[PDB]
Amino acid sequence: VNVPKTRKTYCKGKTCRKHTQHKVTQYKAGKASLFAQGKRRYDRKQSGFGGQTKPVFHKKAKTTKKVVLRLECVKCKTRAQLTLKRCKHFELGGEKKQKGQALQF
Amino acid sequence: NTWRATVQIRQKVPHKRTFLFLEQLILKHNAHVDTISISEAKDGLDFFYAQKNHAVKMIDFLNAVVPIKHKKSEELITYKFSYSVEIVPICKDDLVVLPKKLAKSMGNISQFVLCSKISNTVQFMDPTTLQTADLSPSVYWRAPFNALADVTQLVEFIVLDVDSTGISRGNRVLADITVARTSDLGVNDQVYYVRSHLGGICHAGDSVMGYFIANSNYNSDLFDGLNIDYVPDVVLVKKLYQRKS
Amino acid sequence: GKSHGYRSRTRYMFQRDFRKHGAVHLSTYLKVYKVGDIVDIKANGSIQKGMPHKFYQGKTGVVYNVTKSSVGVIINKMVGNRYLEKRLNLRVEHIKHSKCRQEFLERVKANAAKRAEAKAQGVAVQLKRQPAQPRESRIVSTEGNVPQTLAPVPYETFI
Amino acid sequence: NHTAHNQTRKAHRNGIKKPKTYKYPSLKGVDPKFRRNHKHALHGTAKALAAAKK
RNA sequence: CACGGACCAAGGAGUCUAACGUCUAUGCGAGUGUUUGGGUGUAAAACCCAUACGCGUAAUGAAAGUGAACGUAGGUUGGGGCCUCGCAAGAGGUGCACAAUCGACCGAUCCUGAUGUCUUCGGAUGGAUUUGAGUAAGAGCAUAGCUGUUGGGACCCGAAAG
RNA sequence: GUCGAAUUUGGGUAUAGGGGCGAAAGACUAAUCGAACCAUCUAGUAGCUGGUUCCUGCCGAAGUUUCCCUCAGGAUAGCAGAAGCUCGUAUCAGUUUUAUGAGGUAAAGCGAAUGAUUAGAGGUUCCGGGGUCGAAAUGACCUUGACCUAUUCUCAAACUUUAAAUAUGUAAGAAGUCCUUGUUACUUAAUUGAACGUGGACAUUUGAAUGAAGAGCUUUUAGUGGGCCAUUUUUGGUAAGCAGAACUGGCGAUGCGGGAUGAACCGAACGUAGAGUUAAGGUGCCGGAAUACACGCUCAUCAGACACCACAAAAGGUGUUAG
RNA sequence: GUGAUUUCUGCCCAGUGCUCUGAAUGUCAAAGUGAAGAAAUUCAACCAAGCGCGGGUAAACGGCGGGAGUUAUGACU
RNA sequence: GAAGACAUUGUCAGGUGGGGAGUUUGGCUGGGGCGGCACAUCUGUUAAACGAUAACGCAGAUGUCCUAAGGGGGGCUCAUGGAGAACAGAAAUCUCCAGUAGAACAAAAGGGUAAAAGCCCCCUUGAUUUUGAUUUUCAGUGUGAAUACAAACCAUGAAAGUGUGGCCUAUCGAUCCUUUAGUCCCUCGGAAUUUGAGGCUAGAGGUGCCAGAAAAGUUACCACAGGGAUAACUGGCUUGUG
RNA sequence: GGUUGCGGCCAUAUCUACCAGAAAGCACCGUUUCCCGUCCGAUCAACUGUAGUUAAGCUGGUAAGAGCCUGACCGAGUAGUGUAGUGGGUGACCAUACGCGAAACUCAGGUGCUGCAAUCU
Repeated sequence: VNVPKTRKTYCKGKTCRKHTQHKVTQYKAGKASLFAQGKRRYDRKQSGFGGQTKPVFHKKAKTTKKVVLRLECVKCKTRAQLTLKRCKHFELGGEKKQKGQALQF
Repeated sequence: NTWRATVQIRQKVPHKRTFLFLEQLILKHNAHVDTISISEAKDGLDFFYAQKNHAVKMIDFLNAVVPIKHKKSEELITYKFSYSVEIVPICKDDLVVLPKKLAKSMGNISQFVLCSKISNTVQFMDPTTLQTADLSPSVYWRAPFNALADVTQLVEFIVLDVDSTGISRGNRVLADITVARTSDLGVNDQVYYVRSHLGGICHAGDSVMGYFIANSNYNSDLFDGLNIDYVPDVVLVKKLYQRKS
Repeated sequence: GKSHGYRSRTRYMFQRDFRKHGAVHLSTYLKVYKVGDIVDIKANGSIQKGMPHKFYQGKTGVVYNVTKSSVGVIINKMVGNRYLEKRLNLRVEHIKHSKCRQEFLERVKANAAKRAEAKAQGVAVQLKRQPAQPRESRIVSTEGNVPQTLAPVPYETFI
Repeated sequence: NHTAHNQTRKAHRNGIKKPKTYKYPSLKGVDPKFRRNHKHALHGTAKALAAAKK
């Protein structure tokens, strides 16, 4: 698959509010996140006793992966996002969604 | 209420192949010497028999010839015996990924492993490295999982350059091939110099069919367990070998 | 399980009448709707955007808001044990104006004029309409013709 | 199992009432420009009447 | 031909509290509650009392904070009742609560930015089919009672188990 | 059955519960052993069986929606009381009518449109899932469809000019109409339109019928959440008191008169007494009531005699009667 | 594990089990060493037994077909 | 005497580990299981003219595919039949005539479409952003989808207008926790700065038993508190001539 | 009344064959520098009313043609169907009473009306 990365569409530049520079990315690998509250508490709960205690989706009914499609602006970066098609499988790259994907005829 | 023996075989594949293969096998074997009737369903076909000896002989022969798990049950109407049979949901050319436990159990083979022989012991070939692995139907039944790939994401390719390496078993294995998408042949600048097992069966400028890994709609879970750094991007399956004369 | 589609069980109704296929005539667009107008609902298969639910054939509503090439209709719905107010957005081509209000206004004007005329002439008049009563005594004279005789017909030779 | 039996009886046990059709429906569900015009018009009418009467 | 019932006498099963929801009664009232405590005593009673503290007299966000009037605290429609007219019929004047609706104001979110500035801080004004359990001459507190809910063994009797 | 041995037994001693013990049976371990007894937690737990103690008056259910690892169980909605609250004839109606809608269901559509079926006959890359495979691609595969090759007919729930009654919606007004002109940031080329306005004209015949035992509004909580039968129309099953669907009625909760008696059938729904008249049903006796009146039919050597219902085919009879 | 007492007691290391006087650079925890960060830390390498490969094992679990091949062929590949 | 800075000894860590400790084995269902998904869905019929309306009934399909098969505008008219035209073949190549749709409109089916919603063209990203209401399966909750308005921006077209994803009916997801993006948004509370963490509308990572536990057998050694057993009446079937 | 332009109603307005339409009006007509498109001025683009035009379209009549549309004391109270019975028949069903009410075929008539502006010895 492919998605456009840099485009001239609606954004929030605080100066234009027009079809101009746009950016977007893909999901990035989960950090070690030692200070993160989630695994911070999960580690102690697991290490207490009883081995595995927190429920785990052992079966393969769920196999989905993550993508991070965002309304990124190179001017500044903070809490934001962009909505696209449901992300069963998505990535980054493409440069206005080319990937040689044009339907030549 | 006069069946007295029911044999049922099921599989969850949208495109059944082993079903028709076993049907051709039994037709050529003329094993339906006592098959009283055959019922057709969209998800598979079932057999009816009146002789318990004939039914058990048929199920034993089917078990010997194709990996299947069998189970029996009784129905009181008076008494009838029913059989449920499950076959491996892996086809001949479906890419399959395995968890770390099975990987280290089967010779520490790479997760990116194909299949090339559907028989009593399910065979597995790694396109990345020439190596043969085998797995038990009972092992698969104890560890049920969905197949990694299917036949719904096949891509045609053209091979330009073939370079040998010197390691093979029976088919001039481990040959580098310069494979390009057939779709973009008019205007393209990207190609793949990938080493595959179709060395002695592929030439220059031939049409092949294979899988695709780079930006394919791939959404597995245990696939995340394998590092992306060791994930090949292009793997071939077969070729068209269109006849001319 | 019984599927409940948005347009299920409507194959016969979601069709244009015979010998009138193709695009719709332009009269349905020129008419004007305002607040208080009484309208009815009837869909058409040429226009697939903004058409109401299958529940709303032959249903009467009131116009309460108008937008560009779209109107709003308020209807009453019977659910459970109470009457609920429903608001629907209907395109122009699926709305039929009701002549009930038109003829009501016509007769209202007529009776207003007749009341004014009665007041002008100076004597009272009756307003309320009345369903027709049975016949009145009359005399049936037969001079150019005479009564004849009728009798039941036998079934013999015909059975 | 599944049946709509006695539904009419249940509905008509206590009677069914109209939605009361309150006059002056709320400006909810109409054009916001229309709402703004309505508010400005009523404000102007109030000003005019207040100036007129004393 | 489902269950229990030979007879008679005696015993016997919606109970009390912690927390409260609705309704009712009572006292006080923008305040309300004496009893943890002290003094007093006919002595487990009743009598008298301070500072605090609970509840409410303001909502809001994630908080740092802000904080509820352009007008006789608004307009539109009815409204019991009251007043004027007239013996009667009726009309007019005012119209609480109440019911719908349009506002106005305060908070959160998104826009726009003037004298100044310690040069990038300060955020007046004016907007936004948005959002709130809000204000718009406050009503709650305290006790008791019926009913009801949650944990208590919880209407009574009852195991195969640990 | 052996009885001089792997015999029996005394007394003492050892092994005490997830343990012991076992020439092995899941046997024994104080009458309890496929985990002993004892006491504590303990009033263990129950979506489960079993009970749940005074009277009368008033009102009066539901076995149906959504969801839940849910089908013997719970919350939401529905009914019912209570507490009431605001007004008290203003506002409405399980109804008809006037006018105005939509529907495609009965029936005969086939010379106004489409058309099978079960019965199996070939065709030269005018062609197809593939087989096991395959040092190749001038490489073998078995079978339906590839191909109707030259052809007949009917209707049907998946189709046809229209098209019924039952059933369903809206309107039948003063919260109106009309006249002049007031408002805006909406719109319009235009005080032109849209909405809401002040003043003025139209009150009992104010805009069909009839009815209204007062109308509207709020909080609330028990029970409820396994139905059956009857009438019509049916679905699958060969047919059925089988499995399952729509309206209304009834039993569930409901007695009373009648069908001798049947939860469901016909009348009729009930405070306590008197008098009268009747419903259905009956009038030889049991049994209250005309061995009434009148018309004609019937001889059975298993007659016959009240609907749902406790019986019935075709056909034969110089039996009889009327055509 | 069979169960005295005679003759024989065939074959097979695919797999699950068991074992090894073989090489290692695959899997690799703790601690330790290196780099960067001011640090909390991330990564790199080496990293034991076992797992893996190969060898042995069947009175250990277990198994002992069909076809071409010539109509039956203990000729027969 | 033998042995030695080796063992053993205490802690941590990896492996083996039914020898043992606790649990589990969905739901619908003409017994259960098997088979199936009637468990989320969609078209018709079942199904009796508002609507709603059962069955483990049938015909059946879904967990996709598309930067174009979307948006705008322009031009053209399809299947088939007939007539033909060196090589031309029953059909390849070109023209004319008839031709209301017998083709095509991604997928199953059914609606709708003829100077278009089809075939071919040129240009674009409206499959935009910020927050509501309404409608459908409904409790008037959400999930799923659609509606046309308002506030800015853009595309196409000369313009009126059209464009808020696929002509329409199905194509899919809460809490907790994780990963990177707007005003460089807020706090880390003795007072400061930087890493780091936790703070927010909407958006991925999923739960297919689809309003979402984390899950393999046997009991005839069984227990347990309960419900059902069972052939004597079909709507009168039942016996002699396919 | 004839047209022409622009429409509303959508076959009473469609197909096959003839017939007629005096300077008022419809279309051909010839041409390519300019704007424009394809293989070409075939359509489209533009250029002017002369030398010729009514053989077209269009406008109207007729066809003892097809079709369509309005009514029927046509087909019928027919088929159907709501309300009721302790109505009949062993049934499949049939009559009865209070209602409502069809349709294919046949016959009768016709082959458009209307809106604004401008032009016509």
